[PDB]
Amino acid sequence: MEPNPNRQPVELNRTSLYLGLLLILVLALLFSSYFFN
Amino acid sequence: EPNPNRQPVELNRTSLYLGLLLILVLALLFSSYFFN
Amino acid sequence: METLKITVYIVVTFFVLLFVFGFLSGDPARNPKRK
Amino acid sequence: ANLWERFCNWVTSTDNRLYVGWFGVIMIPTLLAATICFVIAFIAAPPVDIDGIREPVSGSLLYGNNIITGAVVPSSNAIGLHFYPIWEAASLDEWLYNGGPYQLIIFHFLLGASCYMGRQWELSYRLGMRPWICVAYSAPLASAFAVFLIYPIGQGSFSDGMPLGISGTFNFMIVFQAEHNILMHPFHQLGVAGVFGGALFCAMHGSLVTSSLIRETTETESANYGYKFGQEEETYNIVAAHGYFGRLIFQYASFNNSRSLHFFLAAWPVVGVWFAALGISTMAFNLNGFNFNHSVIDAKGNVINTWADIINRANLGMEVMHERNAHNFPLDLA
Amino acid sequence: ERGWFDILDDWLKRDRFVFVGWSGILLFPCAYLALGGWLTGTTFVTSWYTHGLASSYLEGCNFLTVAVSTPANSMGHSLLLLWGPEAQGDFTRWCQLGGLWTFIALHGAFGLIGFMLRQFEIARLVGVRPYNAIAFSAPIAVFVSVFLIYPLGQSSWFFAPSFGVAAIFRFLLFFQGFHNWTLNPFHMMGVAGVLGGALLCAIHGATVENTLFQDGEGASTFRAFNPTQAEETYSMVTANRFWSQIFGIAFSNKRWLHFFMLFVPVTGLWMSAIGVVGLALNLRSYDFISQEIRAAEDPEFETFYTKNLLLNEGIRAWMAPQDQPHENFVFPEEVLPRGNAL
Amino acid sequence: LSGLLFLAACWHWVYWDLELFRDPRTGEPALDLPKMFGIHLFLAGLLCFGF
Amino acid sequence: TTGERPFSDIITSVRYWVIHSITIPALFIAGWLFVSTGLAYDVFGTPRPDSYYAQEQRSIPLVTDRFEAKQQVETFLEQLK
Amino acid sequence: MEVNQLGLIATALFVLVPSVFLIILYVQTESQQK
Amino acid sequence: MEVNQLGLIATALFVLVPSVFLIILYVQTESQQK
Amino acid sequence: ARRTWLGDILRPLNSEYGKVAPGWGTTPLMAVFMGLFLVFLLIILEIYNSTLILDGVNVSWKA
Amino acid sequence: TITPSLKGFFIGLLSGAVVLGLTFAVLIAISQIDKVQR
Amino acid sequence: VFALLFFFGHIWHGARTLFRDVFSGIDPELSPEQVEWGFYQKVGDVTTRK
Amino acid sequence: METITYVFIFACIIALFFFAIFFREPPRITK
Amino acid sequence: METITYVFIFACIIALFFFAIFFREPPRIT
Amino acid sequence: VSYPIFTVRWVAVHTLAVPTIFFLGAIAAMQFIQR
Amino acid sequence: GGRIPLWIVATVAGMGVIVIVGLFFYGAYAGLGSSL
Ligand code: CLA
Ligand code: CLA
Ligand code: CLA
Ligand SMILES: CC(C)=CCC/C(C)=C/CC/C(C)=C/CC/C(C)=C/CC/C(C)=C/CC/C(C)=C/CC/C(C)=C/CC/C(C)=C/CC/C(C)=C/CC1=CC(=O)C(C)=C(C)C1=O
Ligand SMILES: CCCCCCCCCCCCCCCC(=O)OC[C@H](COP(=O)(O)OC[C@@H](O)CO)OC(=O)CCCCCCCCCCCCCCC
Ligand SMILES: CC1=C(/C=C/C(C)=C/C=C/C(C)=C/C=C/C=C(C)/C=C/C=C(C)/C=C/C2=C(C)CCCC2(C)C)C(C)(C)CCC1
Ligand SMILES: CCCCCCCCCCCCO[C@@H]1O[C@H](CO)[C@@H](O[C@H]2O[C@H](CO)[C@@H](O)[C@H](O)[C@H]2O)[C@H](O)[C@H]1O
Ligand SMILES: CCCCCCCCCCCCO[C@@H]1O[C@H](CO)[C@@H](O[C@H]2O[C@H](CO)[C@@H](O)[C@H](O)[C@H]2O)[C@H](O)[C@H]1O
Ligand SMILES: CCCCCCCCCCCCO[C@@H]1O[C@H](CO)[C@@H](O[C@H]2O[C@H](CO)[C@@H](O)[C@H](O)[C@H]2O)[C@H](O)[C@H]1O
Ligand SMILES: CCCCCCCS[C@@H]1O[C@H](CO)[C@@H](O)[C@H](O)[C@H]1O
Ligand SMILES: [Cl-]
Ligand SMILES: [Cl-]
Ligand SMILES: [Fe+2]
Ligand SMILES: [Mg+2]
Repeated sequence: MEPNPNRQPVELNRTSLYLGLLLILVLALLFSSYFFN
Repeated sequence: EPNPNRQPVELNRTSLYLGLLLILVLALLFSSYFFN
Repeated sequence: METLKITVYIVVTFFVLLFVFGFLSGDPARNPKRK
Repeated sequence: ANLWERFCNWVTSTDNRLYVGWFGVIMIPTLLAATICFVIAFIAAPPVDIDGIREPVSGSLLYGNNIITGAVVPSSNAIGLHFYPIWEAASLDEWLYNGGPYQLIIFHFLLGASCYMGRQWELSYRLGMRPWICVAYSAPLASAFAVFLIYPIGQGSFSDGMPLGISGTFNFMIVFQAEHNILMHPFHQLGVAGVFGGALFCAMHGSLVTSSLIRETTETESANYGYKFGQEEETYNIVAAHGYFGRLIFQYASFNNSRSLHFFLAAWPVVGVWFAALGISTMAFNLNGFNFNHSVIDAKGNVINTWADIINRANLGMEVMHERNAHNFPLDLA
Repeated sequence: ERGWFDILDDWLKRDRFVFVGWSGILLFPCAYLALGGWLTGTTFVTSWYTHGLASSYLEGCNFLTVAVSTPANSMGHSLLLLWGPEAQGDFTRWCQLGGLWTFIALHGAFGLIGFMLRQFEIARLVGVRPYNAIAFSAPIAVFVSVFLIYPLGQSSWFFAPSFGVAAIFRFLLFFQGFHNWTLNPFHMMGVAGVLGGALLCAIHGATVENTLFQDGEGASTFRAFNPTQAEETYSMVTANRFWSQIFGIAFSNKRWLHFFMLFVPVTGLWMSAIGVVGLALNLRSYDFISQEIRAAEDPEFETFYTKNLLLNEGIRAWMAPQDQPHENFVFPEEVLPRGNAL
Repeated sequence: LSGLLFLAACWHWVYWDLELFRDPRTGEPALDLPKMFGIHLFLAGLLCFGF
Repeated sequence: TTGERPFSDIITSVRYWVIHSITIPALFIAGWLFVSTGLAYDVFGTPRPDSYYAQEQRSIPLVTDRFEAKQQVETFLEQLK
Repeated sequence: MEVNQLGLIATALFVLVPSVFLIILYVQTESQQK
Repeated sequence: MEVNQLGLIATALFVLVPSVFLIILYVQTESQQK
Repeated sequence: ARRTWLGDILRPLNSEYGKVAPGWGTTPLMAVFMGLFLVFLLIILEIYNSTLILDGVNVSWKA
Repeated sequence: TITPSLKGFFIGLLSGAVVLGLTFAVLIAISQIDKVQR
Repeated sequence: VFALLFFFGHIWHGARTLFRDVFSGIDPELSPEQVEWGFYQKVGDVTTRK
Repeated sequence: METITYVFIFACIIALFFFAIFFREPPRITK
Repeated sequence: METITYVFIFACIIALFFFAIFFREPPRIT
Repeated sequence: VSYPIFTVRWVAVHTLAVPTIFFLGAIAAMQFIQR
Repeated sequence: GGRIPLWIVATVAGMGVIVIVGLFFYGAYAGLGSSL
């Protein structure tokens, strides 16, 4: 019941979302040919 | 100047659990037919 | 093909003319300091 | 004012989200044309007789390629350097067989990218900036011109231009090695020094600035929040960074002048890549890498191979196999 | 100070022309020997017994063609120590067996460790964060993957790279013809981090130099800067607007910008290292199976991928007999792959 | 084993504020790592030996 | 500013040149002689232009035996004379 | 068993897409000033 | 083309799982008190 | 904080946070064990490498 | 037995100890002779 | 592969450990005497002021 | 592959039961 | 199915370009 | 004012400078070797 | 403290570098490594 004082909020700003979606999508565009083989 | 028609959206914990139950049980029901 | 060529010739001429007249339209003056 | 005057004012506005400008008036349509033709060809174009020997090569996704194997294929060796616009073809079907899209794309792209470079000068002048960012971009641009225009001109054919595709690019590299011994050319070696050194100094600079950021945040926050867009104060301690790097090597090997440091950062890769571009552009006229094949000979006259001769054997493998149905006579002269 | 340890620490850490440190004890002798071993071998030492090649200025090679070459394939992965079972303390024989190769590779590996310990030691004394040492893990991952792991996965050190300009060129071409290494997505990520790093190096240097504040009267602008000045030397606000309008996006955070400049080339080198660990096992991206099944059944199907494997097959057949002398290959003319005429 | 470890994880997550984890002098969370090393090293030695 | 005498002091001083106008040339000449005497070949085991192949020998003296490679090279070398 | 080769992707996306929609909504409700 | 039948699902999840991770984190950041 | 039976039993094992021996304490004996361990690793490496070849130690599948 | 490679092993080991020993002898000696002023 | 990647994790965490005090950045009042050559006789030691 | 899929879905459902019961939003009298 | 996948990823990336340019976090001075 | 001659720097310089000149003499001699 | 001007030391030194590298280029065309 007592609150844990170690808890912290987490953030991902908009630029970071865009940078991360770019990483993921480009990695997928690169690796997908190998996955289809 | 901001759009005054904006509103916050909510999904409480019980609704998350209800929803995930709906989705997983529908997937458990339909998956057989998808694989056929 | 003849129509296409004439079309593209017209399009290109149109844009080249914008570039040339554009740069003729007092370009040195279009800056933030001395005009 | 009149329509023309307002138009000019709009074209040259410093206020547009994307700067237009007079270079942009040419750049926008040419880049759009090259992009659209490229995307459609890369997805859907039929096979292209790159080497003019009625042996069509499939470049597109729908005709059995993936992202790595796909390409827009260069125009036919039968065409050579002849200008092959759509209206020179009897049909779109002929245009497609002969690799028309390649010419359309590369001519629009080269014109558009040259305008991109002009536009960089243009905006810098509108903003009261110094003007030479466009000179830094001349290095990649020169390199694109070398592989898509100068090399084909030297060799007499756009069929020897770099293909617009990932595997095509490697094909161009390997054939270029067989034909010019590029690795043994000092301008390509300077290009390697330019790009490996650019990577190196990029990492070095990133790490030295990052290492001396002034404490402005707590351990929970990203240190990036310690900098605010547009603040007047420098965000790291250059005297600290110089203090570190001068000791890593020796004092006079390190910059304490940020202007000299940033000039070096610009210059090293830009100059190396200009030599890369000039390497391709002069091997275009067959002034090729050093040839030390059989350079070391013993007292009798036996050839004593060196690593150069082992290179030669790999080059021979590339040479004898490449375009395996296209040569009828014993020398590959272009 | 205190005791001898602390007096040693004092002296090791004196502020001098060339800083020493505790790391210096490892770094200096290892770097010196790796470099001197290279200059020694390239100037004086043959590779006749190991490769059938001349490799030194003494034999007539030039700066491009000299190398310290790998040991013979029959040496396996011997440490090939001067005092080991192969050379048995004979310096001349050790040279002729390729002992300078493992000498340079191993002192070089310890030297790089010492160099990175140097970056940590100096950072700690000056009170900076150790990101330079961290960035240097990318050079270490490359050196270790290519010069140690790669040959350790293969039959012997013979297949490691030899230390020389032309010798390294040969290593590239071998990797193309045998591993189709250009097809490998870890190499492609390496290439992206190298060229993208060189791109960021150039574009960031040019942007700073072209958004400078007028801080002097000189038309040569380098004097108009002071290391101690509080103020940014160039306008982040103007640089941001310029690129936002030219390219569509721009940096706005200088701290992010500089961390990204560490990130890109460091990450690219680490990715290339992983692909090379796979090549140690011949675990290549050599083929696309769907391409081969189609091309085997359809003799009119051709892509740039099928064209490049034909080049690889030429490279293997034409280069192997001289490049792999221990195999005693004899390939009669009639079996060599060749297209028409050439 | 997986199932039991998952349940223990739940208990430890909920009942995180154990006095065992508090430095008796300061009341601050504290783990005495040197002694934990000997305890774990001793156990690892025992297991290795018995294996 | 770490203490040592500045390099540009040292290399423009008469005394530096008195010492080095002898040490530099002496080292250079010793390197020359290390080659011109032939000594370099024997220290490092590098073939002379007449010692890569015997007169009629077909193939290269490749080392093929890890633990008796030293002996192999020794036998390979008498098979020249 | 010779099942439809798209049954796996169909089931996975059937599960994943709506579940992720609900997770997005739930977590951004929790993070609202309470 | 005779591709690997698991290519599709591998590619789909490779994109979806971390993209959705990021979206979840972005949205709950935006919903935190202005 | 919450006391439990087991936590009370284990309490002494987690009560010396920060406790040190004076000065260099056992550092020199540590160094000796590190040196001997370096030498041990060198030995096992040279045996696997065939750089160190020992009577009755045939490093191969076949004895 | 002491095989010829075990003897080489001891020689390598001895050589290393000597390079390290002399290195540390010299450095300690020089640090003692040339102290920083506090 | 994982062994090589764990080398990075080692370097990273070893760094975080020895450099905890500057994790958010370096001292904003860092003395320019501490990074300049010859002020101190021993790099980074105030007590050896020359 | 089908068996894995069905067992996976089932397993997720049981996991949900556990969270829905032990990590429910606790009922509280507004008091 | 593969062509569809490759073109789908590509289309997502072009969409991403659009949001990253025109719906970026706007840079604000200070 | 009054400088030491032999320093760590001095040693660093000669570990490199000394073999460099010796090597350069060796390589110059090599240019007159004929097969 | 100087006596020989730095610009002379540089010029002589630079010329010495040119000579030795010139010699090395000469040697690419004569004797060993010359292909002849
Ligand atoms: C810090 C400096 C340093 C380091 C890390 C190395 C590291 C190495 N050297 Mg290099 N070397 C150095 C300085 C160094 N060297 C210097 C200054 C010289 C000029 C003398 C050389 C000249 C040299 C040569 C000529 C060779 C090497 C070789 C080697 C390798 C094998 C070394 C070995 O097995 O030692 C084993 C010894 C130790 C690890 C010392 C251990 C100390 C322990 C803790 C105590 C030992 C006490 C012992 C019980 C008492 C004596 C033994 C008794 C039983 C008889 C290794 C890469 C070899 C190589 O590169 O082959 C390819 C090789 O042939 N070195
Ligand atoms: C667009 C062209 C291109 C680009 C940009 C790259 C880029 C890269 N290549 Mg690829 N390559 C290409 C085309 C390209 N390649 C093609 C067409 C092929 C044919 C298949 C290859 C074949 C190839 C191979 C075979 C290898 C690469 C590797 C690499 C990486 C080398 C990283 C590095 O700096 O190592 C340089 C070395 C280090 C960073 C180690 C540390 C060096 C220390 C710090 C040096 C210290 C020196 C000292 C101070 C003084 C020296 C003395 C002096 C006299 C010299 C890098 C990702 C390598 C890689 O993947 O490694 C994992 C590799 O092995 N490439
Ligand atoms: C690039 C290599 C590298 C670098 C820069 C670092 C850097 C660091 N190490 Mg790590 N470490 C490494 C590799 C490295 N390590 C390796 C390969 C191991 C073995 C698994 C370790 C094991 C280790 C531990 C257990 C610890 C560190 C710690 C540290 C930190 C303090 C410095 C230190 O302890 O140095 C260590 C010194 C060295 C890496 C140099 C060793 C030189 C050896 C003795 C030379 C041997 C010569 C050899 C015998 C010759 C024969 C060769 C043979 C092939 C024939 C720092 C972050 C400590 C830490 O994080 O504190 C918070 C810590 O506790 N290191
Ligand atoms: C066992 C025994 C004997 C032990 C004894 C050990 C002992 C005590 C020895 C002492 C004696 C001793 C010292 C002997 C010496 C031995 C010896 C000679 C060893 C050889 C060492 C060796 C091979 C060294 C390699 C040479 C080397 C490191 C060359 C570096 C070359 C190079 C490119 C330098 C960079 C110069 C340059 C123009 C840099 C700018 C580029 C750059 C980093 C930009 C980024 C950047 C820079 C800044 O500047 C600042 C500011 C910021 C912001 C920034 O972004
Ligand atoms: C001309 C001024 C503008 C340039 C400043 C911008 C920096 C550009 C970077 C230039 C590239 C580097 C060349 C520096 C050259 C330079 O720009 O400045 C020249 C500089 C000034 O000479 P001074 O007579 O003022 O020397 C003062 C000191 O000797 C007093 O301690 O002298 C040197 O440092 C070069 C001698 C190197 C001696 C080699 C010693 C061997 C050490 C080997 C180990 C090193 C450690 C590495 C491994 C850890
Ligand atoms: C190995 C060994 C060892 C060691 C040794 C050593 C340590 C050595 C060193 C050595 C050295 C240390 C050498 C050096 C050399 C140098 C040289 C040979 C140089 C050259 C240079 C040049 C030629 C230049 C060029 C150029 C450039 C670079 C740029 C500018 C222009 C020019 C072109 C001028 C011992 C005994 C321990 C043991 C066993 C083995
Ligand atoms: C199939 C792929 C699945 C991947 C799924 C990824 C799961 C991601 C879980 C992220 C959880 C974030 O967790 C969420 O953190 C926030 C802050 O960030 C907490 O929010 C807390 O702090 C914020 C910010 O000060 C307060 O406004 C709020 O009142 C408080 O409760 C939420 O109580 C918690 O639920
Ligand atoms: C593959 C499947 C992918 C499915 C993707 C589904 C996407 C669904 C997006 C949900 C968007 C929620 O949109 C989010 O609404 C919250 C409120 O709820 C807004 O938040 C707003 O209200 C909250 C609460 O009053 C304030 O604390 C906050 O400062 C304010 O901006 C966010 O600014 C907005 O980003
Ligand atoms: C195919 C290439 C075509 C070849 C054309 C040959 C050009 C040589 C003759 C030049 C005559 C044009 O003359 C030029 O025209 C433009 C457009 O009207 C003028 O008009 C412009 O004036 C001001 C100058 O600050 C601008 O801000 C304004 O937008 C514009 O109206 C220029 O001030 C005038 O100097
Ligand atoms: C090679 C260095 C590693 C060994 C470090 C162990 C230090 S050992 C330590 O040394 C002190 C002097 O510094 C002595 O006063 C003290 O009595 C002794 O126990
Ligand atoms: Cl081809
Ligand atoms: Cl022909
Ligand atoms: Fe910068
Ligand atoms: Mg010659």
